[PDB]
Amino acid sequence: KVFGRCELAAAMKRHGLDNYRGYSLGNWVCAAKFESNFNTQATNRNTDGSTDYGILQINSRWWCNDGRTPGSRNLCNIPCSALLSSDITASVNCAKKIVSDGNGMNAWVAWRNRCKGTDVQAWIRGCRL
Ligand SMILES: [Cl-]
Ligand SMILES: [Cl-]
Ligand SMILES: [Cl-]
Ligand code: NA
Repeated sequence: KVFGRCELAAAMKRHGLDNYRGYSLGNWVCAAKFESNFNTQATNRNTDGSTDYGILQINSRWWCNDGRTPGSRNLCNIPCSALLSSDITASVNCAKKIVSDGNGMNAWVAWRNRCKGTDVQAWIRGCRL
């Protein structure tokens, strides 16, 4: 599923991401835009052989099991395919674990390089929340 901007903002707010660990909603929408272009089915392979999955591009090196990343962890206790669903619940619940691990949203390279320090509230402007 490719979400609209405000559709995704509303879904993330319903799932408790607004101000989660101090990150306002616009941060999460900005991160999803640049990680996946709002596409739940996005996948991208990393140099080390791991793969990033879904709207927030969560990495099989640490967070999910895809059966093909030897020596990796599965800290969210889910198959990586669950992160491609049109229902964002699994991605949001796993993202909550990632952001709480000590590095905040710096875990998402696109957030650090394209959202951090910008006017992220612009990403939720006009949306009915
Ligand atoms: Cl915001
Ligand atoms: Cl594996
Ligand atoms: Cl933080
Ligand atoms: Na894994």
